[PDB]
Amino acid sequence: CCCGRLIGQHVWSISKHTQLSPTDAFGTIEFQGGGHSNKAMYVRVSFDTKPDLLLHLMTKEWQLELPKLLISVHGGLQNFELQPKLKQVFGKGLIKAAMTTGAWIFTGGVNTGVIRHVGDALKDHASKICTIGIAPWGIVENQEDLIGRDVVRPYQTMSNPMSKLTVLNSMHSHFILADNGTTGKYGAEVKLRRQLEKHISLQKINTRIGQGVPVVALIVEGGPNVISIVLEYLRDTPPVPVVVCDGSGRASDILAFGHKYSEEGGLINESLRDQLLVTIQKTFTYTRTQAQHLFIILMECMKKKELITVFRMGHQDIDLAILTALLKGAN
Amino acid sequence: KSISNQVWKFQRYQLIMTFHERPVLPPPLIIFSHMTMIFQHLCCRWRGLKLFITDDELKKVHDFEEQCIEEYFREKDDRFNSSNDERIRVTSERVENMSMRLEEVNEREHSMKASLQTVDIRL
Amino acid sequence: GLKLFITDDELKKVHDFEEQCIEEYFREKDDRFNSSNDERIRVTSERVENMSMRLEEVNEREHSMKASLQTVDIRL
Amino acid sequence: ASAPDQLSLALAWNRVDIARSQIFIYGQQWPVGSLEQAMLDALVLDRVDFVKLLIENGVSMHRFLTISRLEELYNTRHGPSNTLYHLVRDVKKREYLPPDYRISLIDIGLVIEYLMGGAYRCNYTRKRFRTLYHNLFEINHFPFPFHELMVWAVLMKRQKMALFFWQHGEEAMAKALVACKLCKAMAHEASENDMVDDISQELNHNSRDFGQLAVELLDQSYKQDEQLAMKLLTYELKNWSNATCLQLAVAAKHRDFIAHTCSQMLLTDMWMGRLRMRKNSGLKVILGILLPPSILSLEFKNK
Amino acid sequence: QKMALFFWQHGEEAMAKALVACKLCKAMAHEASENDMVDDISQELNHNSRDFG
Amino acid sequence: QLAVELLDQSYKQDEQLAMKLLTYELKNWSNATCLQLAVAAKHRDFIAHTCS
Repeated sequence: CCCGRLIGQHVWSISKHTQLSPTDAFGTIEFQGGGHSNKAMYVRVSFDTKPDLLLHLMTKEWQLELPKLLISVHGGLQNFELQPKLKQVFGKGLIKAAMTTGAWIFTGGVNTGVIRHVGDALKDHASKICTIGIAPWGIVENQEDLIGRDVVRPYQTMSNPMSKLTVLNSMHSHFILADNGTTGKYGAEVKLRRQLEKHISLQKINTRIGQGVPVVALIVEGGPNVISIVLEYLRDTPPVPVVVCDGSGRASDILAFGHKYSEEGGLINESLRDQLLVTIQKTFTYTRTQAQHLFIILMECMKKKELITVFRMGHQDIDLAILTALLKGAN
Repeated sequence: KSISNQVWKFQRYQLIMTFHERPVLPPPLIIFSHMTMIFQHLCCRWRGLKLFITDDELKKVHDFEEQCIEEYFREKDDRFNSSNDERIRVTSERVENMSMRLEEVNEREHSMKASLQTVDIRL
Repeated sequence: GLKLFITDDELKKVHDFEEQCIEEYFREKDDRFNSSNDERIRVTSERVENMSMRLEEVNEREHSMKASLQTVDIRL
Repeated sequence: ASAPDQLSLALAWNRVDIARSQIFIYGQQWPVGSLEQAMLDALVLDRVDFVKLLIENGVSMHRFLTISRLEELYNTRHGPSNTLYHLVRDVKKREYLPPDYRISLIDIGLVIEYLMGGAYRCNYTRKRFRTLYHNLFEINHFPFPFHELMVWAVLMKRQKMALFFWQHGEEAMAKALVACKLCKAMAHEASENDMVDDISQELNHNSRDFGQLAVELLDQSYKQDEQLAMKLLTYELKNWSNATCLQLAVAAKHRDFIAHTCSQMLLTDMWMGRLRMRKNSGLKVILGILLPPSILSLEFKNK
Repeated sequence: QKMALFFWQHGEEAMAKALVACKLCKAMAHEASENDMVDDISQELNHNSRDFG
Repeated sequence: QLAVELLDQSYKQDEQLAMKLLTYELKNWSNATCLQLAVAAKHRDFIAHTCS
């Protein structure tokens, strides 16, 4: 159907005609499979709800204290590969920053892409730190097993290689499941995660060293939606800083190659601009008609270089760039 | 003499626990204690180094040992990975990979430079 | 007999000498630590791991360059 | 072949990673009890890497363990050669053989009493468990399974399995000291039962492994904090005959565990008692007896 | 202690600083042995004194 | 040594076959056993090992 499910498996309003019902599935997941057994709580949240009730759950109903840092783990949705010790230094710096700052980490949750690098990052830790995932309900595998009120439901690492559904990573500590009513479609979690990060960032911290509870958002590769969330991060009030990790490709390498040769933002020479445009058009196989649109979008991102922080490996963990951008984006 | 101090700490536990098993009056005046201990025992029946821990503190004493079992095995892994014996092991395995894999680079760059010379003729 | 009461200037020469001895002692300890077997094996292991990463990168890129050279030979 | 069929070929090969790649892959049709029986084969063949793989994929150690199943573990004949044979003939004659005697949970509890000695009385030899043995031959599921699986492996000289069962579970400082007591007592029995000197040296070597493990388990706990460290060594060990970590250590004669700083400040605290004046004591305390008015000048320690 | 090494390096009269520090560390060592605190404190203070010596 | 750690690995392999090796009649070595040649050479550590 338009919702992507089977025609007989039924039972926004535009073309889906949804009816807003009370929530029914929430509780605790017993993760059998994937090495050690880990309990991770889960609550199904409608995508157009208020974030203050999410915050009330995360403070009172979930026994999680307010952190000092919010490491976003936005990246490419598809599964990719990296250099091995690049992933090792990424994981070591990530867990080092997480245990020093007591951070909450908003990893995507479904086990494909940079989320799988976060799950391998926590395997290096292997011993607090909260790892709340923001993944849609319609895309996760074995949805029927996660149905149940306050029940410790079994959830295997059962992951069919031909199924469009993706199993959640077994090593998150918490989970938020964004239900818009459809199955197998992205975009159900993005705006809810943005309003959650904004309602967290307006909370005044106990120390109040900066401006409330600070957020540092990290990008590894990504598509054009990575560039659009960079413009959503930088031009926001407050201007949350970003950290990009190159040596990987896609949008992050293009951002770092622009940032190395930008000077005062738009001070890019003609040959470097043409090289960046042709690598956007050919190396990452975007359309050449939208290449100039993505270039002026990159210029709108690039007008505020004071918060964009890069990390070049070559010991020298990513937590250096994480804490440096933490001190930059605090006022 | 080399074991003397370590024997001394063991012989302490025998002495501490026996002497904390004794009545408060001397062995001279032990008849006074033996009347009073029978007095308190019969008035309830006919009418030290063991902390009894309740189940909520038994939770935190237990889970504390789940951290201490992890940094035991982690500092063994750090000790093995930093001891000289496994350092020369991990170098020797790595170098014997680079001998074959730079041999791959050497033959391939020799062929690619020869193909570059042939392609430069048609230029 | 063994309390040589010194004037201030000669005392200042003594202090300058003793500062020189402190710097020489610390740099000689640094050279002893950075020429002992332990640190040499450590830094050798670290640089060989960096070497293996870099050589893997070189081998992959050179394979890509050989494919590009074959494409250039197709072009000419 | 089915996935039960393929897994049992992997246990034969002790190949592990092949079973990780294909047999334990997604979309497998594992029957109810196929994991349970293959778990049983994994222990008796001494597959310490396979028991890691099966509990990784959720074999549920709490639900696998049953009185009838652990009976089959203790009478398992194929595997590494055991020693509890010569123990169970001796403790049965001490109470008051038939060749195919099925060594019971009751009779193996008498082995643990004979080895650990002193006042250790096993939970198997409680009057509560004796009625459950007569009635049955999660009531038959033991509540904390990893304790009973380790005293299985220690008693049958399955060393690599025993260290695996040590880490998985709780009361780890307890499980190290009991294993130190059982290995040495089995060593003294085997040395005076004309076993080979390789056997007796192996059981002493196992004794000085599990003796060592507890020392830096105490030492790493000391580095974290002191207050929870004395809590670990003084609390009541209900699953180990109501004893304490100091009591099991001195029953196992392991002198280094007591020689550690943490238990020595523990004993000194009791030896002073409520009196707090350690500063040049001895002289001040003798004047306590000889002058009963003098004791008010001495210091104390409230609460 | 590492703080003590750091102030030992800077300044002047460091020979006197080291010898006074050695005496002060064994002095606190046998005085802490007299009041009998944690023996790690005593062994630590003697190790401190052997370092400064 | 080439004789005593030959006895050692025989002990790890099979006790039953190592014990018969030490005691069988050496027809080409004047009708004695491995223990009898050991005591003629006074080899202490061959005889002190747990197999013999």
